[PDB]
Formats: sequence, structure tokens, C-alpha cells
Amino acid sequence: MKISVSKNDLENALRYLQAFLDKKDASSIASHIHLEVIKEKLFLKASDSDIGLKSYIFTQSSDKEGVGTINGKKFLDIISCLKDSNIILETKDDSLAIKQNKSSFKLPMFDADEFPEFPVIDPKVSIEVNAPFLVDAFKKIAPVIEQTSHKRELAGILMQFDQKHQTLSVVGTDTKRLSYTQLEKISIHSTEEDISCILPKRALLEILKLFYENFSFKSDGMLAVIENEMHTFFTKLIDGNYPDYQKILPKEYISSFTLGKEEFKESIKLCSSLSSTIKLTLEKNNALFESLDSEHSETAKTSVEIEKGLDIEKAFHLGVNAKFFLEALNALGTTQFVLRCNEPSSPFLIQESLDEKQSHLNAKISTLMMPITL
Amino acid sequence: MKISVSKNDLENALRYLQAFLDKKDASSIASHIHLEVIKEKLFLKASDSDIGLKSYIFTQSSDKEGVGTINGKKFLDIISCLKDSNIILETKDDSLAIKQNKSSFKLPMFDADEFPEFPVIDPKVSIEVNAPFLVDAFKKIAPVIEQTSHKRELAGILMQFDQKHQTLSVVGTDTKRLSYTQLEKISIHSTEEDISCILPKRALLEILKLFYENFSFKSDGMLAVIENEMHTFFTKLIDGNYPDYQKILPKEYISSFTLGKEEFKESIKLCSSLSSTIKLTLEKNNALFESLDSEHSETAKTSVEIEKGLDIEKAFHLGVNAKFFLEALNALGTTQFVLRCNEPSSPFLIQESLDEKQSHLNAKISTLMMPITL
Ligand SMILES: C[C@H](C(=O)O)c1ccc2c(c1)[nH]c1ccc(Cl)cc12
Ligand SMILES: C[C@H](C(=O)O)c1ccc2c(c1)[nH]c1ccc(Cl)cc12
Repeated sequence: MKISVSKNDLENALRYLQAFLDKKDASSIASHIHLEVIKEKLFLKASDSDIGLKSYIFTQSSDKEGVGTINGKKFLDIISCLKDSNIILETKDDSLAIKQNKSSFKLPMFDADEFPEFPVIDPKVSIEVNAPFLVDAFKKIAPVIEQTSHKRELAGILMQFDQKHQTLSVVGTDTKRLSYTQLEKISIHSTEEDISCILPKRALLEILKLFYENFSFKSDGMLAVIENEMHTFFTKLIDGNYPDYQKILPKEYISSFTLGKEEFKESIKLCSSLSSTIKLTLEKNNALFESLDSEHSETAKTSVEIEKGLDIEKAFHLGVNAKFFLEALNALGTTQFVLRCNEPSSPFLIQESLDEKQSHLNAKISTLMMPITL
Repeated sequence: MKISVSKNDLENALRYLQAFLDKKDASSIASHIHLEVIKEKLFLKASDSDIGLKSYIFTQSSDKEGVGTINGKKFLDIISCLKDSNIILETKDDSLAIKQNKSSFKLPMFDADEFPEFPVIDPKVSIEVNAPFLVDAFKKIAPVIEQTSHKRELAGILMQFDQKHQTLSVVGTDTKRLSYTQLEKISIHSTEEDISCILPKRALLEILKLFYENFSFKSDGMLAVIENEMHTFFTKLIDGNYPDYQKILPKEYISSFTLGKEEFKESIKLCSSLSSTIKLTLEKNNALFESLDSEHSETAKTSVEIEKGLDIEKAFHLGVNAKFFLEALNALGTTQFVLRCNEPSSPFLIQESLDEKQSHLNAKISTLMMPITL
């Protein structure tokens, strides 16, 4: 191989690749990036049985095509220390030479055949994502999912496609809260009417770094492959039977309250200075907040006026987990929210104000949460 | 006690105080700040046998004078969550009440008599620091000092006062490098012609957060007390016999080279991507840099043109520790530096370009460093 490339193009590609390297043992090919120069592109890949990324940059010049490997961390550390002007990469046996005016480096290459082949699938489902709504869903639902969950299928996000009705339902839960959205009018191409994919949390986080809009999502029910102009990503899927989220959602709610999002955030954060759980009291024209699990001589209280009166007689009391309630608020796009309740001992819902209205470049995420007793 | 205070004044004071609290065991008075309201001031202190801080803020109103205590971390966490408008602090038995419009808190106070008395000294030496030169010295020399040094007197910075000659010499070493400056024309008030104070590294770091200029420094040879308008700080001194730094500095240097500071930083950083130590080669019109301790198939090289020729025949070679050499450069205020050498196996000096010229609001820090053999 012998090429010249743009310093900034190469730095960028390498930063994205760092997440897919096992960097600690530099002696192992798991710390290296595979390189391949073909027809005016440098392809760079790092991969695994269960997750991987392939990218390319255009070569400024390309003189010798072929393949090789290089330690990814060291490569990125060298290139980040050079000026913003072309870099020459050239093999010299089982070594890669890096050159930029007076600065020169040599790093060892490993056998390129030891690199795992980058997998390709025959898709059973596919979509073109032309707007940010899916990543928006991903980002808003991610905090409810535990990556190190000892329960296998909850350690990822559900994507549930309905070809019939052109919907993609997206769901996360950790058993204490469950956040979901149903995306409308998605042109789904599928060999099945209804198909489901559970994506590991770790892949979800990597997707949020790589993709925003204008990408394809394709799955064979075993791997998902996500692709845009410069990147191909893949992940193993989690093995299956995601819980029936539809069965767990309440059918109706005794009470529905429209409440101020930012005033509830500030009030909850304030009380959480001394407690992880809060007693919320709703009256007609007031919301009161009190630390609940505080140490017994430590107390935080606040309140907020509700100008447009709630439909309450006396007072409804609800124990909440502060962090979870805030995360539910953080996932909302509106200035107000709706809190839907049944008994104080049963799960309650948090959603956007006017949640039926249809929005094209944002998802609308609802959260069901289990209350704290008392 | 019952006062009202400014939210921002109180937040600031509390942040500075966090460093002097043992925060993990909330049940111990070592996690609390002592409070005392006298004559339109709230005094806040946190202290130890060996280090401490006392601050004050003005009260907006003061109704009941007295004393109390409060958990410092919790207090700061509450106040950081309130609006930028007055806060009422009021005792209610062995509890402190905090109130701001609709928001109210209670925290437990401990017995104020269990708080250690804040020490006062009869000074043997004293100065008024009216400019940033001393903190500038502190900041530039601090990186060479190991706080967890198993050698007692090297775990701090030397301050060596000469009443006769109105100088304050300031020195740090970790045995591999030694950085020093001698500050001129300091009005020293002392009962001795020559006196020395070794300040612990930990106190040095706290001083850099609290003080800049317009402060007094006073010592009895056992504690140092540093004071400005709003703060009194103290520290135990380290017990003594700081090494004779003057004896360890070479008398003359065979070679002195004026070299480019920023070009040497970039070159060293670049080579340090693969190695902690570097081979520097100086020729007449070039400086060459090569990684030295790199893994044997990994190599970094660069060079820089020296336009105004050095006074060299063939080439001088010097092994350096990259991190130390950079820290020595970082401590300099000029665009160029002077590198003074004897044999490549002996210590070499790094100083500012034109180091004799006298500068009033910056210190000039020189660094002696032991080379790496080969
Ligand atoms: C079936 C699955 C499981 O038990 O792991 C499951 C997962 C999440 C929930 C649940 C049951 N039952 C629930 C009730 C309320 C909420 Cl917020 C979440 C859940
Ligand atoms: C006396 C003291 C010690 O041995 O601990 C000491 C401390 C620092 C140095 C030294 C001797 N001899 C040296 C030679 C060079 C340098 Cl940079 C520092 C030192």
C-alpha cells in the first residue's frame, strides 16, 4: 500500500473506530484496525463476532493498492499530533510508515488474514431512515435500559415493525420504568407482516455516535446492519421474546394532570439534594414536593402554584423516584407534560402535552413508572 | 442564629470550603462547617490539626447572633439548587432551617464546641504579597513535587527568606528534576536574617485555589497563615532540613543553546505518542527528536530547522524524559528557552530566554533535570 490522505479525514475516521478496539493488549490483533486501499479509497475496519464498524476515506492520491493492519490507539495518537496537511501512508514489509514533511513514524502490521471477515446479511427487514426521529427515540429511551442487566432481552431496545400498518414501535424497560414510542408512516420492506429486533444497549450507544439521518437499517433477525455514505455498522441481535409491552400498559387512567415540565424538574432536583425518592402532593392549585427517603433529621420541601386548576378533591399523594421521574421529563419535547394515574400504588404515565399530534423529525416518548409506596 | 444572606455569596464561600471537609462520614463533625454570626457577618470555617480555612460573608440582615454547625456537602447541594435571591438561615434547636420563598430545608447541627479552635500564631516571618509573582511561582513549580513522596521534606515547596538581601527563594524537587526561582525586592519582616518554611503540596494546591495577590503570608516556623480580606487559611509546615538546592546546581555549563519553545513542545509531544523518553540531537542548524524507549518495531522521528546557528561541532546527543522536559517548558514565559548542558550524563538546565531581566508580576522558573543515558 502507498497513499496520501487528508489529516483531518483520517483523524475523524480513527476516532470513531476507537470504540471497536480492545486496546489494552497491543500484542493482539483485537487492538488493530484493518486497512485496505482500493480504487481511490482507504477502507478502515474494526470488528468482532458481535459488533463492528467499517468506514472509508477518499485518498488524495493512490499509488499502491493492497491490505495491512495497524494498532488503532497508537495510530490515532500519532495523527492527532501532526499538522493539518496531507499524510503519506506506505507499507514497508510488515511495517506501516507514516510521513508528514519532517515527521516520520513506523508501526508494526499484523497478518491481515487474521482479521475477521466483515459480515453481510440477506435482509428479512429494511428501512430507509430519512429523518432524525429514530435516533431521537434511541437517545430518549436509552437511559431506561441497563446494559449489564442479568436479564438478557432487557439489556437492549426493542424495535417492533408492523409492515401492515407501517409502524415501528420502540421500547426500553428496566422493570421499574418502561419508555416507548410508536413511529408512524415508515416505509417498511419486510418478508413478514410483524417482526421484532432487540438491539444491545452497547450497540445503541455506538449508533448514537455514528448516525443521525439518511441511513439504512437492515436485519436478518440475527444481525442488524446500519449504513450511510461513509459507514457500515453491525451488531449481533439479542436472542428474543421481548416482553409484551402492550399488555403491561394500563388501559385507562382514573386521573390525567397537565403539569409544568421545567417547574417539576427544578422542584424534584431541589428535593433530591437530600433524598433519592420524593413525595409529590397534587392539590387543585398547587404541587408540593417533599424529600421522602431522607435521613430522619434532614428535610427538603418546595411547592409550585398551578394556575389552571387541576380536577382534584383534597389531594392526591404519589411517591416517586426522583431520578426516574426526571429522566421521564427529560425525554419530553414540550413545555407541559401529562401525568396519568390510577391508584397511588400502581404505575403512572408521563407523556408529552398533546401526544396524538404527529411530528416528523422528533419521536414522542412516553414513560410508565412504578411508584414508591407512601 | 437568624440571618438572611445572598445566595451567590453563600454558594461561593461553601464551594471553597468543600476541600477542607472529610465528606464521607456525614455522622462526624469532620463533615461539618462551623457557623458564627456576629455583627453583620457570617463566618464559616472548616479545619483540622494540619490545614484549614475561615471565610466570612456579609449578612443582608442579622437578627440573632450565635453559633452552630452544618454538614458542608449537603449545605452546598441545597443552596446550589435555589434561585439567585436572598436565603434565610435560622436555627431551631439543634437544627438549621434554610428558607427561600416556597422552598424550605432542615439539616442537623452538631455541638459547636466539638469544633477545633482555629489556630493563631505569633509570627517569626511575614510578608505582604501585592502582586501575582508568588502564586505564579507556586503554580509553575507544583508539578515537580510529589505529594505522596515517602521522603518527608520533598513532599512540599521550599520558601527560603533572606531578610538581609530581601529575597524569597522558592524550590521544588522530586529527585529527577528541581525547579527554582529567587524573587527579588520582597519586604520581609523577620526576627531572623535567614529562615525557611516547607509547605505541604496539598496546602500549595489549596493556596492556588484561594489566593492570587493582595494577601499576607505569616509563619511561626510551625504553621503558615495566609490571609486576605475574606479568607484566612492555615497549614502545618513540614518538619525541616530541605536539601541544599544551591549545592546541587552546577556552577558553570559547557554549552548554552537558545532554542524555540513551542517548536520543542510540539516535537516532544509528537515523539511521546510512542515513548516516555526521547533522544534529542542538536546540530548547528537542526534539532532532531526520536522516540527512545519505544517498543522495538515502533518509531517516531521529527526535526526542526534552527535558523540562527548553534555553536556546535558535529552533534550533541541528550536523552530526556518527555513529560519532565515539557513541564520545564510549560513553566516558562518566553518564546525561546535556554538549554544549558555539561556532559550528556549530567544534569542540564532549562530557563527563560533573558533570565536576568527583572519582572514584577510573574516569577521566572528554572528547571534542572537529570538526563536519560543514551
Ligand atoms: C415481563 C417483564 C419481566 O417481568 O421481566 C416485565 C418488564 C417490565 C415490567 C413488567 C414486566 N411489569 C411492569 C410494570 C410496570 C413497569 Cl414501569 C414495567 C413493568
Ligand atoms: C539531597 C536530596 C536527596 O538526595 O533526597 C537531593 C534532591 C534532589 C537532587 C539531589 C539530591 N541531587 C540532584 C541532582 C539533580 C536533580 Cl535535577 C535533583 C537532585
